[PDB]
Amino acid sequence: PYSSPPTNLRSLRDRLTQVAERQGVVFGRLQRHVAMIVVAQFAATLTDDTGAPLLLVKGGSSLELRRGIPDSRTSKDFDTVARRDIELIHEQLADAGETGWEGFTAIFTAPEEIDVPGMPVKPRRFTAKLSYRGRAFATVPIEVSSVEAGNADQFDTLTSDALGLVGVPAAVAVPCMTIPWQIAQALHAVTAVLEEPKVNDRAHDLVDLQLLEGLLLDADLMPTRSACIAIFEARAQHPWPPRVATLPHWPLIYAGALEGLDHLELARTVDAAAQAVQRFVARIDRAT
Repeated sequence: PYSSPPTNLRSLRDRLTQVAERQGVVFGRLQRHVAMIVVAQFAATLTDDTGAPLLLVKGGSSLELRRGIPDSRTSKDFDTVARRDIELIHEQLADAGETGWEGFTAIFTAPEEIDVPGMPVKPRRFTAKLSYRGRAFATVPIEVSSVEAGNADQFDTLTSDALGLVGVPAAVAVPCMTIPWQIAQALHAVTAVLEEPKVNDRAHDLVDLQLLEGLLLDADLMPTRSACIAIFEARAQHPWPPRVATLPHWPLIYAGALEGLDHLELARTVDAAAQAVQRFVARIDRAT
């Protein structure tokens, strides 16, 4: 370990190089993960007046936090759900980023709407540009969805020690969407029928749903059914329960999403993955 924090960006990167070497990880992916954790720390400072989180992490980023880098799909976006308007969330992130944390600062670009049906308020996408002690470090894509039903009524908190590995002492504890609600969202997304020229490329959700199933406590199955019902009815698109179909290009896209997960007991082919997720859907549907 290191006795002091990195003096400058050059030092931060060298330590990342050493930790990447050590940990058998590609530098760019480790940098990305550390950058995501810095953004998560800013997100975790956004609270309501009772101290409850305004932003909860979901999707690939939460899976990475729950399972660790080796046992999770390589995540791209920092996906979240927000309990306030995007202008407020963005502004508070901007304030936190300017104040900084452990030498890191961030500016946040303009939130842009993503077209998604079934949502009165559509999700927003922007970027955090991070610096370390005044010098550009990395950029992180962020996506923010509006609350649906009870999907932000509770949260789990996941801690990462990744910053410690480069001599930055503070632990980062990150509030995340609970597994029942992440399951509801992923099932809806993976079984959605997309519009016109747009084609569902979401085979990776089949990986995520298997990882979520592995983490789900048997006593949270009834809440999972409730959560699924709530999302499927709120969005009012395809009905519950869905059929887990796979599209012609999904075999290779699915196989791509398995990168770095050999040591896990996952379906190794998209057909097997679809069968596994369909069995999960049936088990959830039985939990009335």
